[PDB]
Amino acid sequence: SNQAVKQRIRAIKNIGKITKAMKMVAASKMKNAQIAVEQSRGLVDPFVRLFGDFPAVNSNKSVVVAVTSDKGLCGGLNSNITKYTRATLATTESEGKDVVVVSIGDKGRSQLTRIESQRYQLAIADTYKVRVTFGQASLIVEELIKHNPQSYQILFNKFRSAISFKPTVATILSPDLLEKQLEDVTGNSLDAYDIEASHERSDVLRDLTEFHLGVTLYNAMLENNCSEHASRMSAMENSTKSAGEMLGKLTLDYNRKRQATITTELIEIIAGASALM
Amino acid sequence: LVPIGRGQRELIIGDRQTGKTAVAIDAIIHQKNCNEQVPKAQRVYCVYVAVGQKRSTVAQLVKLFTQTGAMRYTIMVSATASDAAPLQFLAPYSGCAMAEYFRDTGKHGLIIYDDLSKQSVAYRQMSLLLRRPPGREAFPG
Amino acid sequence: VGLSVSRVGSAAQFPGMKQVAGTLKLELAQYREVAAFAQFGSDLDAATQYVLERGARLTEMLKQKQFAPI
Amino acid sequence: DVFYLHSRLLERAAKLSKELGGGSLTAFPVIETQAGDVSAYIATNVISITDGQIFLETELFYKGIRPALNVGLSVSRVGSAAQFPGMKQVAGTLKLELAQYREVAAFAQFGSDLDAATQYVLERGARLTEMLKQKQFAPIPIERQTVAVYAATKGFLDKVRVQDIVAAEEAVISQVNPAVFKILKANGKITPALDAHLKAELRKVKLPGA
Amino acid sequence: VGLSVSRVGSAAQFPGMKQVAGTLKLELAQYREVAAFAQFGSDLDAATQYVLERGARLTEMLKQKQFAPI
Amino acid sequence: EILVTGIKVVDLLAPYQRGGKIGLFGGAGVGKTVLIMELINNVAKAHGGFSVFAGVGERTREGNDLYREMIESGVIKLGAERGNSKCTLVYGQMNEPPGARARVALTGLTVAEYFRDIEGQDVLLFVDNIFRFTQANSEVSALLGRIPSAVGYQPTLATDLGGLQERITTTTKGSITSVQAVYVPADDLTDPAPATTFAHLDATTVLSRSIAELGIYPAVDPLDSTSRMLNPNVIGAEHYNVARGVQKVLQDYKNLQDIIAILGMDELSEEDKLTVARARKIQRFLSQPFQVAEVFTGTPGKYVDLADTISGFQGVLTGKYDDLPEMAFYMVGDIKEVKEKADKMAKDIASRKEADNKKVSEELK
Amino acid sequence: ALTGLTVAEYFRDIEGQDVLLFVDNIFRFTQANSEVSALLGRIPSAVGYQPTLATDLGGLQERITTTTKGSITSVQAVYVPADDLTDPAPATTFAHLDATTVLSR
Amino acid sequence: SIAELGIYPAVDPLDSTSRMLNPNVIGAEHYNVARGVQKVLQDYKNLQDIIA
Amino acid sequence: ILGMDELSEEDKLTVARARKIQRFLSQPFQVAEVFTGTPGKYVDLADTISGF
Amino acid sequence: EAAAPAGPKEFTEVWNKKAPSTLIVPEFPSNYTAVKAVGEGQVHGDAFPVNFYTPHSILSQAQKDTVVLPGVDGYFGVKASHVPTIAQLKPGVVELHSGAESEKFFVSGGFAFVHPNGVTDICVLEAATLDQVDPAAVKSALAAASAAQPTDEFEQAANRAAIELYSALESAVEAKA
Ligand SMILES: Nc1ncnc2c1ncn2[C@@H]1O[C@H](COP(=O)(O)OP(=O)(O)OP(=O)(O)O)[C@@H](O)[C@H]1O
Ligand SMILES: Nc1ncnc2c1ncn2[C@@H]1O[C@H](COP(=O)(O)OP(=O)(O)O)[C@@H](O)[C@H]1O
Ligand SMILES: [Mg+2]
Ligand SMILES: [Mg+2]
Repeated sequence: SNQAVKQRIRAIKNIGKITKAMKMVAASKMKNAQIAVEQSRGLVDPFVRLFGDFPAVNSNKSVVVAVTSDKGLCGGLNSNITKYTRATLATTESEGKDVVVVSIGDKGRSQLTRIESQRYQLAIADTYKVRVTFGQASLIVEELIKHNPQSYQILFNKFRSAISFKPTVATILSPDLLEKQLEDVTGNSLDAYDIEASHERSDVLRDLTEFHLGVTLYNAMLENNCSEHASRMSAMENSTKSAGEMLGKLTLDYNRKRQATITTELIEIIAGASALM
Repeated sequence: LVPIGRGQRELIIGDRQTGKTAVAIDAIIHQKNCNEQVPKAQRVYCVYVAVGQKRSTVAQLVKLFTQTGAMRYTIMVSATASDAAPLQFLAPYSGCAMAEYFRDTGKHGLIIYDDLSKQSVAYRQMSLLLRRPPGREAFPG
Repeated sequence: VGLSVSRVGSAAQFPGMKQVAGTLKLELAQYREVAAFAQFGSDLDAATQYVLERGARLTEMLKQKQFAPI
Repeated sequence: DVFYLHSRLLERAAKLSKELGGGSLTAFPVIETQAGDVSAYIATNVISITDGQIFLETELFYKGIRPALNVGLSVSRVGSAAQFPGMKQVAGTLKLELAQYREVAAFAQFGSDLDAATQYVLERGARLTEMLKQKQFAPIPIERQTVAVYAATKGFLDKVRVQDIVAAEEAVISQVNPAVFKILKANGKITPALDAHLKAELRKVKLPGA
Repeated sequence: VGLSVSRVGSAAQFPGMKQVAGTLKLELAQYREVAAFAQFGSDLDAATQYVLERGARLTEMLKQKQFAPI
Repeated sequence: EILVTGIKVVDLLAPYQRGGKIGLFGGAGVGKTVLIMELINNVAKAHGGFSVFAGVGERTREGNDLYREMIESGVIKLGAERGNSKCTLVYGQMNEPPGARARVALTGLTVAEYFRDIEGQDVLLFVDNIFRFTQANSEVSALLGRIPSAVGYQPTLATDLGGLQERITTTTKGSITSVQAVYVPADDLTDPAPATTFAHLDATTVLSRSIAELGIYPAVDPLDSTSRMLNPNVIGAEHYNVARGVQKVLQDYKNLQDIIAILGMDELSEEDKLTVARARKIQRFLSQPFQVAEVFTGTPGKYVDLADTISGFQGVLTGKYDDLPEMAFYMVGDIKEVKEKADKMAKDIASRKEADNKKVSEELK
Repeated sequence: ALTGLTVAEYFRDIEGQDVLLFVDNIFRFTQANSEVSALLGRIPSAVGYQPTLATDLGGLQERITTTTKGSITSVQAVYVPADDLTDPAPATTFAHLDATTVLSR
Repeated sequence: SIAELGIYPAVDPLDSTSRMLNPNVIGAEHYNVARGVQKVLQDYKNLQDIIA
Repeated sequence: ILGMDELSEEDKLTVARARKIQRFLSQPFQVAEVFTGTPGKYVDLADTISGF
Repeated sequence: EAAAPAGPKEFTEVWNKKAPSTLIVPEFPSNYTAVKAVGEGQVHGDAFPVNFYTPHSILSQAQKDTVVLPGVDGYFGVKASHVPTIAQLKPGVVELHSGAESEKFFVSGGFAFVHPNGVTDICVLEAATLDQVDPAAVKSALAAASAAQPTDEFEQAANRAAIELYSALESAVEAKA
């Protein structure tokens, strides 16, 4: 009776303490993993300054990667990315082509194997378990060039600010398959560069697009990790204010039941004493 | 899950419109279904005590029992809501005295005191109007 | 099922049901054991997801209609 | 009989028939609640006696919104038939715009995110809210209320920032020529001859800020 | 510690304890407000982990066996 | 036998028996007079027999309103054509002393009992607030010299209410279809006066304060309203299965109500976010505009037939309307009118950018 | 508290001054009157306070006013039982308070 | 609560008390394993809320 | 949880005003100069309104 | 021939027609890139912008006047307007110059672009300056590298990379000027 609402008040009060702790844990994790995000932002732009940005290519085999998070209190992030993943995956599929869908983070595997299970070949988790490093992104990219696709769409949340996390799609073209061909206009746009490497340009572009896939995959999971912490910092803020509004309502209900209990027990005592007096 | 025994008192407790009467009715109907099968002394004779219920519900229940043939073994004691509070108070004892005939004479009885939460309210009415001092929720001691 | 008790327990039910009902009573305790851990979706090691359907099939087995005893 | 105490008192506030002089008696009982609890005994007694309610919220009152009328919970369905026409014309879209403004409550960018297509209803419901604020001991005639809310809800104060709608609506009342108030009170409705001169008067006033 | 009061207070304690316990109750209060973070794996900014280990050794400081006053 | 009222939540989830006692439980301002006026509007017109209205301790404003709205409806005719009137008003309203309010339900019952027993008719007995009978006996029993029972009521609550309510029956020679309003005293369904009268009803329609705070009218709680007609052997399995499915979805959304509060919808399973969206749909689809509520809302009334509700609630359950928005279901009659409101919501988000209406050359017109 | 009001009412009504009156714990005034009316055999009202709670408080709080000759101002220490502002003793006392000075730790 | 986990006898290990639970009475070796069981059970009772 | 460095200049100007506002609410009392030495201040209302 | 012009402007229409209209269009890394290759500028004389990059750090983003890079065909200096090149780098010392003063980072590999607008981009995985390397470890590491030669030629590819990097590092630490 009047004991259940008391322990329920205690439960909501400790949940509010827990979420206020988790909010500033995510605040500390966002504040330290922000400098790494801004440092990794430099290397992605010489390739898009060199190779450009060609999302709307016509490919025949394509690997689409959804960079999600691992822990599940992100508050509307991984659902946003699995929305954008099929929103751009249906946009670039009108040619009767092959698609391999890959997820980084097992909350992507909990959300993508029910929406595209026909095309889902790979699930990569435990990536943020200590930190993300370039050799880790390199191994993941080597698993992506295990298949031999013509393009790579990478879906992640760019850490724009501590409140805004723009979901982006980054595109990497296979060297011999589309990279020389999506630069062809009045000859070629890559012929202005004088190759100073060992072997021919079909291997320089191979090394460069493997490097470019690894670099944008490193920056993808790093930006997505910072936005995952920064959105968990806001979701736990909403959780504290919700478990504070709930505590403030349930305390008023407890005070009403408290006053009602004292009144009805006293009316029982007076009614039992007036029958004898 | 909660198997009854033959001399066991099992409480059917719940909130309103959750199916307490329904569990009791399936007990009585199943005893009709098994009485036509066992040799003459494993037969269970039911008594339904309907305290405080409205007279329409008792009419529906008698209609159901007589259309399923379960009224051959069932007594129904019916102290409805318009009856005086001593009749609702006393109808579980009347029904238990009717069903104790089968217990005392080697047969097997089964009794349902449907709305025993209403016999206590009728007893509280009698005891408060006989000016006995009230207690918890003004119930008697 | 957790709140409904009975004092006699065994020795006052069907023996054939007594063979097949203890493994239902304890398995529904396992099924209720995981219902407060089904709001997240982690689905630990095909155990907390296997009994999450096995007990859910048992509770559907225990449903029945009205005025129709078995 | 604490119900009968208030029921036999409030039933004497009647509108008599035409055989009995046609007189009337309006009642405003006042009920103080404890922590906004309207499930109290006496509060639920008098709610089930009186025709409408005027709920006043402590949250709005300590947010500067005075009169702090909870516009969702407050009703008056008997005097809704007896409304000033013209005010009835604009009050429909007034409380519909505030009704879809109450769907933007505590999640503009407080709750989860922002879609930012309903910024029009957000920055419109704010101006309708600060239109309805009013200071103490200064009651407004009804013809100057319906002109002020016509200027609010037709979009004639849509360009003004939220901080000076209190000055904008008193500038509307003081600057629009006082013939239209006499037309609106005597006709008792916004006639088709009157919305034209009203909209011609409402574009030629200097609303502050911006 | 947070709910135990003495309205006489520091006017009637040991003056050698009064200059040491004034630190003690302050950092015990600091430990009480940072009490959820003790159960966490992600360490915070070490102005809270410092008061966490300090308040833990201070609560273990004030333990006492029965019938052996000091 | 079923009595179709044309109200969606009443027809689907707790259907009314044609000769049974019907209770509308409410908490001071949730809408059990508007619901009983809509039941008079929908039921007492299509009924061929006589009606009685017992106004027991309600507003005299509403008594004059019902009298005038029955005179202009032709249900009450004044003067020489009085024999063609179909309704008898008996009024013991809340200005009367407690001895009058405690016995005026017996007057209304006696007028209905004459038409049941003697005339052999089918009667409708609307009692506005049968609670005030109990409350008036509670007022006079404090002075009769009795020891009070629980919350402050008389020790003879249940026998008083039972001796009144056992007279409102369908007998072998006539039927009284009685719709009673019950007031719950401080939004308390555990108060002894609602809890005593739950037992004398075939269909309870429990109205909720929080549902009305959502804006959903009539504010019928779908998981607190019951009926003895919700049974497959009386309404058929196609109605019973969709009613039990709607109740299952609404309960399975009620079980998520605090997780959605303290965590948000962002973390729920995608087999449960489907459940939450479907239940937010089928609890807007129980909303309905009334013909008696159109004077203070302006939206016209919607009578919905029973088969329309059963087909319209199969469709939201199976998933045939998962693409329509939630607010397309709010305050519409049928599942057809969801479709004409869903696309009208998509004209009006596109009609923002069509024209720039200016009015020229009318100053000389 | 009525003795203190009388000594202040001399300085108001006779001396013609602006008097302060410090009622230390108006709640203990309420609690003492609750005990008095319980000893006289009266039936308690809501949660257990006297039936005359509003009028026993108003007998004190209405003699603290400004008249034509002087005034009595009153700084009353308020205790709130069970951290409950809707408890009828602080709910009744707050109806008479014209200000509030909250001292924080 | 212990009996709803199927653990019988449903003795609350914390809420049970004895006068014999004293290191001078039953011995300090018994006393310390008793207090250690109660310590780990109270720590788990405090951790269940953050586990869920 | 973040720091005063990431604040706006107007979200540091309110901090710089509010700290000296809550310092300017302090006052040495005449009844404490018996044992705290600092003499007590009686502030008029006209000085208070202008000084804030 | 470019009759199929993919791009950020030409993904938007196929997205706005195929994808749902609730969503804003997803961003692209081109939207966060302020300086490009083909559109000229960025030299204004003897300066040219050098962006020396690692995955973990941004080592320089200022403007310089010459940078000498260890290409696979040997070292080569990049003046203010070099020819556009994509030069794969071997292990060696990248040397920046802004004038009289220079900073010398030893790199492990990578590439180095200079673009038709004169901006150059050095893209390496790990660049440690010569102060951070101790010479007693590179000698023993080359001794342990140029000794064990397994027949699995994946490991001899790794060994060739080892002896190349360590030898160029050892010649990079007696090459103080
Ligand atoms: N096993 C069942 N399956 C489906 N419906 C059922 C079942 N048992 C009961 N019901 C339905 O539930 C409703 C309530 O049943 P019942 O009258 O037995 O409950 P009760 O608790 O006795 O109610 P009351 O307190 O009003 O007497 C009935 O309308 C019945 O049709
Ligand atoms: N179906 C409805 N549609 C719109 N508004 C309603 C509806 N039912 C109730 N309300 C609102 O709730 C109020 C309750 O009125 P009423 O039925 O007289 O309450 P009570 O339940 O106390 O008799 C009405 O004034 C009306 O404004
Ligand atoms: Mg029953
Ligand atoms: Mg009413």
